[PDB]
Amino acid sequence: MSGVRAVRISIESACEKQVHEVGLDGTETYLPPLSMSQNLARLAQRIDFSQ
Amino acid sequence: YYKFPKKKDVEFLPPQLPSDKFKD
Amino acid sequence: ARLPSFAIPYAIDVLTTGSYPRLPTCIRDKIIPPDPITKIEKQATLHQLNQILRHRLVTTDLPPQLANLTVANGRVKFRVEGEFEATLTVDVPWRLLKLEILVEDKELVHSMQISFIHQLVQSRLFADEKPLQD
Amino acid sequence: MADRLTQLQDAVNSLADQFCNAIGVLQQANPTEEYAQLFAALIARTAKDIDVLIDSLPSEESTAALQAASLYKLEEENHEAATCLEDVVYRGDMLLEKIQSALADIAQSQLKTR
Amino acid sequence: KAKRKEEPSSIFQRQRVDALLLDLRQKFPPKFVQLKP
Amino acid sequence: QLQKQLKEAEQILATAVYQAKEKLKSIEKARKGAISSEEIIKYAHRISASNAVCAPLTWVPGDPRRPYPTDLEMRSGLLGQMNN
Amino acid sequence: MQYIKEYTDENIQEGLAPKPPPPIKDSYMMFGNQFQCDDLIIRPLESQGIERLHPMQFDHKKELRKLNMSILINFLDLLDILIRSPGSIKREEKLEDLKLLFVHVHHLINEYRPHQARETLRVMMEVQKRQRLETAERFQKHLERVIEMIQNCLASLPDDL
Amino acid sequence: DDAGNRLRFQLELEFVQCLANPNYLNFLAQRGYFKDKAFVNYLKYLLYWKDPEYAKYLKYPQCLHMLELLQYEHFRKELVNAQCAKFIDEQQILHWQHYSRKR
Repeated sequence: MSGVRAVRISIESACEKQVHEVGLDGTETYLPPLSMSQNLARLAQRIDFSQ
Repeated sequence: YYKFPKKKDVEFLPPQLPSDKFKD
Repeated sequence: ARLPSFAIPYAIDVLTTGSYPRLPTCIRDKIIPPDPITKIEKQATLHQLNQILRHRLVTTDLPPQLANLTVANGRVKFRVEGEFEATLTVDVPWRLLKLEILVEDKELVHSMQISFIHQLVQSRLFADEKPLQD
Repeated sequence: MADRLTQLQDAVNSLADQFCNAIGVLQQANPTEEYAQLFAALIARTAKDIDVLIDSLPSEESTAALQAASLYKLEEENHEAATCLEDVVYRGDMLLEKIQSALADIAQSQLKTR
Repeated sequence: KAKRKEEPSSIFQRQRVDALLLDLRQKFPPKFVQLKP
Repeated sequence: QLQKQLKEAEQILATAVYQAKEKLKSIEKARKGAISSEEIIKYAHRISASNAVCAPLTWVPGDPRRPYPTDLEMRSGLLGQMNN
Repeated sequence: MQYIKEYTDENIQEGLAPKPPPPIKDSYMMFGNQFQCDDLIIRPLESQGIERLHPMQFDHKKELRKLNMSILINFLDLLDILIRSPGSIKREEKLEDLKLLFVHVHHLINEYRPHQARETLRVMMEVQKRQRLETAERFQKHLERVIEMIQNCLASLPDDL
Repeated sequence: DDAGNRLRFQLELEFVQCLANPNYLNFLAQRGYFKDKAFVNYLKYLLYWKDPEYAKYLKYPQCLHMLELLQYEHFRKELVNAQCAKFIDEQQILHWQHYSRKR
């Protein structure tokens, strides 16, 4: 190691839903349900053009 | 506004307008 | 002579994911009211949102013409014939307060006391009896 | 665990604990029998862990050079297959969007014209 | 709080609209809300 | 009836296309930024020894460590006296 | 005494006047436990740096037997020194040598398991990517079949009506 | 000579780790971190210490997170009180056990 012959392989681990929800001194859980159907039209914003 | 928008009650009329500027 | 710590989760995280996903990312949220999402993503997603809105409108059985039907680009044209009022969106939700009625030959247009009409519209929409007809 | 490094560290810790217990017993009546039984069980567990790390874990043979080459080739092939699948999915999504738009237009026209 | 708030020149006269406004919850019954989704 | 069938099919296809686009974006992000395993292993060995990145070799029940590296290295080490 | 003043004043300029890309830090430093210089291992191997006694076989059983014999010899020497006379200090040297050998064995085990773990992770990622591609192809085929069936039904309905 | 190999890691990485450590969070808003105009600009002009363009000497991580989140005038304005700083410290201290109780 440390400069040995390397191979540029692709590492694709599991990163769907990590510990994202904020916890209070332990006892945490996940909340990501991936509701794409509900998130299709859910972006609360201003219809008035400001960009 | 957002908040809760639970303003039910009744009324739903009144006027909420102002132009008092003609000696009246 | 201390054995080497593996930490399979942390190792796999720091291996390719060069960020801090496996940790509390609510630093700027718990002590600041920052924008969680939909910062600039709405710009490109607006086309798909309008497409989905038009698709759901077309799919939903609209009422009769009654000389009050209208359809154009941008959004759902409520009504523009004659002096009818205009509105648009913003199951399926039902938004309002996009435009108002039109008149001419003043005497100086009506002020914002029209919220009464908006209040009744919101009440009738949240009643979910028959939004299109009323 | 079910890993090479974790099992190796566990076996090394077990061997170190067995060696420390043997050294303590050598350089220090039911308690003596209990200590002897504990030492025998520790020696048996250390022997089993050594056999496991020698058999299950990869030995000095079967290097990973050809394995890494095959992994790179398979990664390139999987990337090509994923690109083709994404192109096909984009084509299908565009076709479905156009069909839905045409259907909605036809429906609106038939409704307004009756 | 100085530029504008509700309405400056928002004159009565046709406020009469008010008068008719006083017809409408009456022409038709407000629906219950109690839903701040 | 045909429009309802086509709408269901289009919703299924849109969900599949969204999943495929997410997968393609993840693959493109993984292929955009990547280095040889040498530097990765070096950084892993440099960050796994001490309690800088995660739980070091001195792990016990309820580690009193923090998200910061330490206190002695920051009070008198090269972390708190970089200029003074 | 912890604030960006010198760097923030040297970089307080517009255009290309600012600092260029940071090159390889190949000078004195104290980042973590090393000097922040690449191609520098922290521990040496068992066959390089000191006398090499084990052959090129590197058998697990042979190495374990050799370590057990060394530990037994160290314990016997310590017991003999404790029994006869404490004028022998070879016990501490043998213990330090055993500790260094254990450190080297742990480093070699960590170096050997990393390559196999990376190969297994790459195989698992390739399998996951193939499964995702198969699922996407099946979903695309299902969508195409549904579209074909919808079109056939629409064409058949227009004939009967 | 000195602009090349005397400040890339001597006063850049150490200073970034000091200004970004949770211990010296409230111990740095006294000398001037975000109040100066040319402070955040010069910091962003030298934010190439942990990106994918200088991955050859990546030893001090979390450098860009400071200039990204704290120097955005949102989090640095607040959290100056005692209760808010204590809550932030309590919420960030539990992030050091993401490998044991993450299930």
